[PDB]
Amino acid sequence: AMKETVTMLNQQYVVPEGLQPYQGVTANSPWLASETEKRRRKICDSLEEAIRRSGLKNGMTISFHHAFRGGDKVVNMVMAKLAEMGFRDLTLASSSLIDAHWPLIEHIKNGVVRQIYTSGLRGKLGEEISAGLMENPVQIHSHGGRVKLIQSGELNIDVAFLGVPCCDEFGNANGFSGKSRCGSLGYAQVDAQYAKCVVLLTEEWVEFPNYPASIAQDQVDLIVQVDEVGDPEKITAGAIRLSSNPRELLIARQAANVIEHSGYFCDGFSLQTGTGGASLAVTRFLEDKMRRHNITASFGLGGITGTMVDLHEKGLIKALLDTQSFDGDAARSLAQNPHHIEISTNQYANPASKGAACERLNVVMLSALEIDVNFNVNVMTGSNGVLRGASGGHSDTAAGADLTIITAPLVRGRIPCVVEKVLTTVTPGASVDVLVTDHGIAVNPARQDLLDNLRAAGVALMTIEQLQQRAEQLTGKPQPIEFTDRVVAVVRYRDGSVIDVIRQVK
Amino acid sequence: AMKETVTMLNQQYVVPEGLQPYQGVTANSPWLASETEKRRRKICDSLEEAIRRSGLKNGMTISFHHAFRGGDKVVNMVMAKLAEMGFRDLTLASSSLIDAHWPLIEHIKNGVVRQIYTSGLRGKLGEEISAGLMENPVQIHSHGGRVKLIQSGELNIDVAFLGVPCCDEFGNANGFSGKSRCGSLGYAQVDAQYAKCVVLLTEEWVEFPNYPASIAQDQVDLIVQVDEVGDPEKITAGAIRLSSNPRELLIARQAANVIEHSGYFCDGFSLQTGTGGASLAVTRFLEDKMRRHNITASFGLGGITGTMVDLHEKGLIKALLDTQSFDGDAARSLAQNPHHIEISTNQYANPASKGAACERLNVVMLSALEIDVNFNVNVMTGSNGVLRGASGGHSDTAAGADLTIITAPLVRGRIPCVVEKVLTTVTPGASVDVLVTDHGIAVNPARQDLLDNLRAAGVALMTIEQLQQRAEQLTGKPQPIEFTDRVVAVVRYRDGSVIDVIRQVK
Repeated sequence: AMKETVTMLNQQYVVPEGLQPYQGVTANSPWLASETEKRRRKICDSLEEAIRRSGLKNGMTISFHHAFRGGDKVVNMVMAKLAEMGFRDLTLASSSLIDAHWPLIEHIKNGVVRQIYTSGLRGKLGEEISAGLMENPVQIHSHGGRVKLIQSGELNIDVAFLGVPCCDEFGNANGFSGKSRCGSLGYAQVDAQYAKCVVLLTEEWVEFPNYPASIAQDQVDLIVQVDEVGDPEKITAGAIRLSSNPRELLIARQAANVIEHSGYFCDGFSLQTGTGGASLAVTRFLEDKMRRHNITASFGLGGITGTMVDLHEKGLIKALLDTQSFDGDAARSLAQNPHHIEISTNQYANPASKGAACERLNVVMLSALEIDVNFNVNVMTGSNGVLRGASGGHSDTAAGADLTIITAPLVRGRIPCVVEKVLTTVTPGASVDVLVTDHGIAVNPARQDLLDNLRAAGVALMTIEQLQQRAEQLTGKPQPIEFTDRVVAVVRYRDGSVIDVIRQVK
Repeated sequence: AMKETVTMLNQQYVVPEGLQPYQGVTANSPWLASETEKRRRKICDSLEEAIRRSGLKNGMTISFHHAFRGGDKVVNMVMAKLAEMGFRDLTLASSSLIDAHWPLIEHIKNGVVRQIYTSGLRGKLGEEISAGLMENPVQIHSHGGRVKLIQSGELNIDVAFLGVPCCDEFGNANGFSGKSRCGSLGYAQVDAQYAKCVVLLTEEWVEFPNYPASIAQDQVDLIVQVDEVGDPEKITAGAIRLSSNPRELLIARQAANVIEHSGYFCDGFSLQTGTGGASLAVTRFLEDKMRRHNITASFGLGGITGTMVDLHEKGLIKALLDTQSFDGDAARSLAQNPHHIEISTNQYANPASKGAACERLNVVMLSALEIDVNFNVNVMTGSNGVLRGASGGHSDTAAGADLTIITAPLVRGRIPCVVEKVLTTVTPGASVDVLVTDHGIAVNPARQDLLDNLRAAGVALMTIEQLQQRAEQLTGKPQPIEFTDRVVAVVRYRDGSVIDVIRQVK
């Protein structure tokens, strides 16, 4: 009907290339021909069907998110199927690997996976990577560094496998209903937007439209119902209380004093606190100083904890921003409280982001496995050189925040935390402002402002060299670990550049 | 420092290409060198500054959204500035043009704009285009058609000029505070995701973080404060009450009976009603029918009006999905009601969307300038053939819905609505199911299911030929109008194909 007039348009007018004439309502939308198909096209009756429909092939990149924490079931469940279907040479871009992912070892041995990109490696899998399980070095990235690698085209995800506790038929999902109610799906939101194919694995179906749509319908290709995506009763349990380890309460009291006299403890300040140890417990002492002064916080950032929810509920922190809820109290507050807000990892920590909330932070509390006399921080490798930790958002929040505090005891048993040179640099010292330990406080000399402020308030300080010599005094000189020349992991700084390598341990 | 070892990685291992060694925390994030800048980098002190920083050149594509309706001030405001700065050959990709955009005529003559992409063209600007104002034919797209054009890469927005009533310094904007509280920002959300550079023109600053973030901080490059983006008094005004016209009420009653007996009027049906006339007033007779049966709808869709809001608060509609609020009542409901949900156009009507909600519609009420005996529908050109109309989501909801109902009086003064052949096909007859007029109902003969159901329920019917002849009896035979051979606009069907052209009127 229209064939001749399109020809003419192309010949006589300035028009867009490739104009074709109309040929029916369903020509490019065949599912519209059927009123069941257009509603139900995404449903998959089995995980195996999802994988076939997903178009996955040998050599491709696949992904997962880690909000199910230690009780994740999705990585292993999907890996097993891909192994049974005979997939080879895959790239595995889980945002993080926990020790319940030890079954990956056999998959790597059988050639199912040839490349790993991750922000965490622990348990038996870290041990095996350090012994030399793979020819290809693991690429280790910060949480925000992951997003940047994806956007840059280096890490291209072909199929995302995203576990969710509830979903509708169209793919609107969240973490507030179902069994494994994890809360924030902020890690999943990155894959939801950039993966070529997004497969949701849901525990429960929900009436369209599902609200909130943490993951939305226009992001989702395939959906399958499974039994469990995490550990329902562990994931929904409430916050564990602050530690009663008096050495950590000492560290946290000290760190609250640093904040108080830092120059940043004013009305409207923003903070990120940690999930355990002193870096969590600091909140107890801050709450007191905030009530003492007549001040409140503009926002709390991170993976939110119940203790931080608690301060929001008393009016002390005006809003919470949540890329991952760390307990079921946080998760339930994200669902119920309107200023407890879910954000993606792009809005959190990406150095290439147009808007990363971490760059608006006044204070962050970070931990450390080791810190050296250059204030360089190790969070990846144990004292024996073996991969045991997570790069995570450590270097992202440190870079972004105005004031970055490392809380670590001087010594852990026979192992010193302050050392001459850390085994692996994850977070550069140029990013670390204060070290707070149980044997004193050391300020980075690059921060003359802080030195002055803390000196003038009568906070007793030391040099990091003094803290180091004291650590060596209490633990002796530690004999170095036996490495081979073999590179086992590449530590990519958040901007994508390389900051260190991890070698194989004899 | 690391240069030596990265070399050794490139040569001895299988690693990603182009690995560079770490060189500082702010190497690729210079704004981090200033604690004030990492919060404020995006703020512009004027519109000129925002246009400078945006990197806009001649021959580039710019965009605007149309949520401020007839009261829009952004297009004129920005256009004035661009012309005053000497920009040439721009592509204008506003989602719809209203009659207050007549200042665009001078800009086109002076060559500020050389190409238009739009869904609507009305008022003086439509008249001038039809008279042959421009060498290049305007591209007319549906609401979802636009998204697909942007996704296909045919329409590439270089800079998006997005008016908002309020936002924080980081770019989190919504339509619920400030003055021009338009409500849903569904159309802007597509520009926000897809434009190379996104400029927000806000009228009010709010404290970080603005919740909800209809436009999110990781989508915004630049922000400037302006006096007004819309017409505050009119934008925020409540819903205009239903028709008092008994003709329209007659059409509404009959459309409600067609729906009742179609086979689609079941518990949990979805619907989209209109913004006026019978297509609005149908709700009034649907409500009583719904209450009569124990029926409630699963969701309403569209640009929501307050009458739809009202049925939701009554619990007769369980969810509302809102790509554009039409009254200040809908706007205010979007803000306060958790299940009055804001969605984007991609979620609404993109044919190439992974999940477009109009595709889950049982029933859609639409309207018509004309409709012919093939049920093809014209909503772009008036009876004199002049551009005075809008494509909109007309062809989108029609194509996705199970049942599409057109409501129009048989005759408008001297002008028949039912004709042999429409001047312009916008929506194809194959997606048009039923026509309801003040002279009777006619069902597309392609819908044998509909015919059987409406007959069995004793609904009196007519052929569309019976109505066409009756309208020709009431209006005489019309003087076929003097088009020239010049093509003035191209009608793009939602899939990007060309369904019709519009010729210059003599």
